Amino acid sequence: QVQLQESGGGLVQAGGSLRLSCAASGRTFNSAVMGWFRQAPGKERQFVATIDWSGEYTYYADSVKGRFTISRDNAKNTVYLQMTSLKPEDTALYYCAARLTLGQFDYWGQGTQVTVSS
Amino acid sequence: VSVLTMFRYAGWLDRLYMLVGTLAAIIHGVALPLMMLIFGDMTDSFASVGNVSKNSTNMSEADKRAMFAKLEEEMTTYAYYYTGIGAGVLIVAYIQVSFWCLAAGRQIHKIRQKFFHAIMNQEIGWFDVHDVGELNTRLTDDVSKINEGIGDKIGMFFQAMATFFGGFIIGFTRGWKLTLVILAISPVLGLSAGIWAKILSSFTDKELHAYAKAGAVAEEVLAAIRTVIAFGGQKKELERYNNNLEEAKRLGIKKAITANISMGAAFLLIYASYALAFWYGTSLVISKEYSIGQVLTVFFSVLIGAFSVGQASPNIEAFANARGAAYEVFKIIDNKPSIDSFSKSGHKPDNIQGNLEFKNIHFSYPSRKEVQILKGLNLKVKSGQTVALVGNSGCGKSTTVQLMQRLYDPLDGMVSIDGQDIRTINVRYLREIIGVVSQEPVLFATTIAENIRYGREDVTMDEIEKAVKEANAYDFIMKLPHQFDTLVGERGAQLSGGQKQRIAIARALVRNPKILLLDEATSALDTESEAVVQAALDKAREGRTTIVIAHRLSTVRNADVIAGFDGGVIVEQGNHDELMREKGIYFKLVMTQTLDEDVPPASFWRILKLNSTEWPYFVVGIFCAIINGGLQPAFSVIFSKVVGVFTNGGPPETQRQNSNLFSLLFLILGIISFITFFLQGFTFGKAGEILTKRLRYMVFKSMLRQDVSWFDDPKNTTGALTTRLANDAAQVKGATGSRLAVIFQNIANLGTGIIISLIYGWQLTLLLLAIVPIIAIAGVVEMKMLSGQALKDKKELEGSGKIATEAIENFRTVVSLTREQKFETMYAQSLQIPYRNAMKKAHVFGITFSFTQAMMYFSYAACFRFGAYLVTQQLMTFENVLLVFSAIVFGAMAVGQVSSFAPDYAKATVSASHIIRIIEKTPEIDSYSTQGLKPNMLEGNVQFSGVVFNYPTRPSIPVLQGLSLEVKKGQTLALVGSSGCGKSTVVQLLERFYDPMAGSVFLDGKEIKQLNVQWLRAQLGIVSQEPILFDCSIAENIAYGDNSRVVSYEEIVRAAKEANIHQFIDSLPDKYNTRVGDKGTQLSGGQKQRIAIARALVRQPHILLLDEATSALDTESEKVVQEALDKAREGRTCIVIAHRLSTIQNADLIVVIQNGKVKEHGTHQQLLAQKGIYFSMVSVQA
Repeated sequence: QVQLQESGGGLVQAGGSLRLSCAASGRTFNSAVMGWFRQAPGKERQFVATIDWSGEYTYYADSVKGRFTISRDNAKNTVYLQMTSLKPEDTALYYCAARLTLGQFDYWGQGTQVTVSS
Repeated sequence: VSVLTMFRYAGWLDRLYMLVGTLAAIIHGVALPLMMLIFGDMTDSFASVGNVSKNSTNMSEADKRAMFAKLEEEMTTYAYYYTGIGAGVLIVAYIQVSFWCLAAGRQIHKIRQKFFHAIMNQEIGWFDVHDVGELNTRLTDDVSKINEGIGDKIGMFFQAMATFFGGFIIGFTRGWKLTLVILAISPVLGLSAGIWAKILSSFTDKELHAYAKAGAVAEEVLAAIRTVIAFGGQKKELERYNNNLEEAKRLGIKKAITANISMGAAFLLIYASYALAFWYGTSLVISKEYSIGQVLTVFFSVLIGAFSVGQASPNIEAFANARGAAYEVFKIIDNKPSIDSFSKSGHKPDNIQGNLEFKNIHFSYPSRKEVQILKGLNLKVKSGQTVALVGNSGCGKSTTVQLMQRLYDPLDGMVSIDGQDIRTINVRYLREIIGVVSQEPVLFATTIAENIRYGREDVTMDEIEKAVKEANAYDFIMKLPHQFDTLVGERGAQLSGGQKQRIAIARALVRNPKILLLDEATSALDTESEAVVQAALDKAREGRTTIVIAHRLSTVRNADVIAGFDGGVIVEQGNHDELMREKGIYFKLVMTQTLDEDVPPASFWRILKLNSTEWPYFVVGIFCAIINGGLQPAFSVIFSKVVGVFTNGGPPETQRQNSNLFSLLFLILGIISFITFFLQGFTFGKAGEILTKRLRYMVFKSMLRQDVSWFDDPKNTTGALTTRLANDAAQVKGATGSRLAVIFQNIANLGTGIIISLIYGWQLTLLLLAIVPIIAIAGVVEMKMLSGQALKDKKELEGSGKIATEAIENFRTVVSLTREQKFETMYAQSLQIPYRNAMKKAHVFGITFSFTQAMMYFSYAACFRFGAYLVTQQLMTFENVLLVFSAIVFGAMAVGQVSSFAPDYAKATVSASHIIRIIEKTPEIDSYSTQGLKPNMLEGNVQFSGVVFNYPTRPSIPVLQGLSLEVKKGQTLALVGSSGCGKSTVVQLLERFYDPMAGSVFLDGKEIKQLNVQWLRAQLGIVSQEPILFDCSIAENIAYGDNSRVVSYEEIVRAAKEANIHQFIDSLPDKYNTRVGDKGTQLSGGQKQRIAIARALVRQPHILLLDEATSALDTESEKVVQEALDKAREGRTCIVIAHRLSTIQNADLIVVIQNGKVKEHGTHQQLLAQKGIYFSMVSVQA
């Protein structure tokens, strides 16, 4: 009954700002947060950032922190992460994922591929 | 002590009746020789009468006076005889059977109730150890054995001893000589039977050793079936299996020969000793005048008493095996070692709560050597709060919840409910104060009302209502028909699991515990019902001191205190915010994760038809069985004439007559019987022998010439096939042995017996056959009622056993404990029916055996009654009376032998039914043509287009779907896939092990579908993961004749040279002639594989196939084998599916196959330029 789409996923060179958003529509109210991913072929899947649908704060990865930002719709369920200063390393498929009470990722979405150069 | 007393324990009045019945068994066994003592007394007077009757030739009327006076007096005795013995044996029979039932019933019922109680009373231990099911299986089979152990078998045992010791008492008392003679023949008769046991035991192992070879050949061949098929080495195994059968048959015939020698000599010594007993018994009459022939027959009855000892031995073995198996497990069976749980006493807390306190608890699961899952613990949860536990590696939280119910006494430390230790309070009460909700719910088969009623025994539907209504389970149940009375059918899978768990919650809610334990109740559940049930738990929370463990973190949000473990090791404790503040383990896990056989259909006389078809001639065996058949009654006739003329005849000529009949009894039996018995044994022995050959031949060849999902993908197994080869032929061998045995006793009784019967007064015949068939039918209907009761009993205990196994298989009942006594209550009520049925069969088995013996005296009555009286009246003769006894021993050897060989005919008929349907086969592919093998047929460029396939499990997710490949000649075609099949299957399909469901495959462009099977398998490079090496000369292993190919030394030399196995070949004794040493126990995988490679390149295939050849290997072996493979290929087409991607780097065409669908194809660098499955495969290779 769930699914998460993404908006803004495209191409840009090093030093550009790529603002993205993750739309989450389905049924859940207990702690379903919105979280983003990044993966590269021939390699495992790494995580990005995650705001808690509680009212606390966000969790940035020790790779992307300092650069990336995140947000909310504020009237509805979405997460807008502004991607500031993307290195050619960033180049990966980004797929937003939602919380599970269990706390192990059981929710997934469409994703989007992002290509970075110089 | 523990051996006997406990076996017989309790039964206060039972032990008493046990003794009354025993006593009656004694006087029963005592009665039989007394009946035969009477036989001498009636013989005595009748003999004295006969002596004067022939001594006359002067006076007639005097014989009409005194002889008839004596005969009338004897008739007067007769009347008090059959009656006097009959009423006695009737009553004491019903009593001794009452032993079989009335005592065993109460004993077994007591055993069952105590056993059934103690099992549930062992608690934890069954989870700690043993079989938990196989145990309760065998145990109930042992208690089943007890009924055989404590039954009338004992009564029969004492009866037997009464006939033995009581028989010999009379024997010794009435003379000590004849005793000595029979005692002298005792070791002798025991000596011949000693030859039997030595011969049987020795010849069995030889045949077993012989068939072991045939079995070993059948063992590996059927395992190597895909290999022998691919190489077409069938006809050689055919020949060898015929040679081994030839030897097993020669040991079979020698076994039969020696066997017949033994049984023959044994009977020689028996009849010889019997004759010697008579020769000296008579010698004590004619000149001596001691015995009148009473004891002469009675000592034969002493022989019948020894046979009673032979009937005694099984009863002891029935008792002992019941004793030994039971008393040894009885120590486990009874009492209550317990001492960690029990049911009773202890302290009853009225404080109805207690702040839970965990203090320094060190524990280890009873896996013994397994490390402590929980090392140390400190947790203190204030009353009314809800503490949440978490972990990663698993369990360690579950241990603490398990300890809280006192299911396991901690190794060190203590767990304190309230202020007191948990080990002081009564366990039952503790269980009543502790509610538990497990992640996986279970519902017993009963109404939802009853499953709740299992929570608390005394309850009303109003409380049920409030329970489910507060548990919000009152919606779907109302909508559901039958409402609360709705049964949960077929165990617990009926309705939604969330609803199931919700009901379990209502059950724990009725319990109104002051402690609530939730283990992952929300875990493993759909999201919607999760939220519903969660809401139910929440309304079940906040009201009861509780401890909750789950991996669902949303419900942990509102928890008052959280405690981290991750493996059971305690680290952090406190509120959520404080924890996130610490950014520790809690924050880390939250945020990081964000064999049986034999189908029914029968033979129906096709048996002897196919047998005779395969049995070319044997009329001398059966005719010899006929002359031996008619040979048997002559003994019964001669002896009848011996005592006959001895009874009626005068003092003159007694010597000549008795001597002549003695010698005739000698030559007619001892000389002739040994001859005819050994003659037939030599005939039907070799008959069954060659049948054993031809049958297994025509079977195994029918097996090898057909594959087609009987081999490629059978639901059967190798063992079942070898089993078929053993049992089928052995059974039909017994079928024919029974054929000749039956025709033999057939003429032996019916044929000669009718002739003897014809010379009676014709009334005597009718009266006699007014007995034998009647008592026969009475014994048959006895057997029928017997099995009918055994079966209905089996049904009752079946049901009770089912609900019992239901209980013991579900250990979760111990968490409630409410059902501990309740279950044994229901079991009590269940066992009550067979109890009354046990009482029912007391009357039933009692009357049957009684009546059986009621016909016994009644038989002897009418025999001698009518033998006297009316026959005494006019023309009383010495004959026709002993001829009755002859007809009797014929009815005895009739019933005895026929009933003995009856089940032999059954299993054989069934076994024959199997062997017949298998040999019909469906020959399919053998040779034929389909092509003329034109001189222009080679290349080796193999096509695959749109090929789908499934191995014969139809909806098995066919591994090949929409598959197409191509490979040029003289080059290597690489193959790689995820795991499992489609790798190997392509190779299998190339073997044409199974023709695909759709699509086609080509080799030269010709259709494989339409190609001949043999020549297709004539060129193949097949190499398996673990090549199976036949036991044989390694030289003969290396060269498997493809068709006409002789073993060629220079060729296999070239083979070793290429395979690099020539290292071992150069040196070591016998070189190439070296045997594999008992199934290749001398070689490692690399060596065997080298040999397999040599088998491949010997044939010089234009097509090679490698299935994970290097999969199992190491170090230099991998390189030398890879080198061999590489030099083997490149001269011809090859297909390599090997999982070594390090060695795949040299390939002409590499193909990435995705589950039936070819995904990517091309050279290494090209695919490397590409990206997908392949690059991941190399990346994961590292």
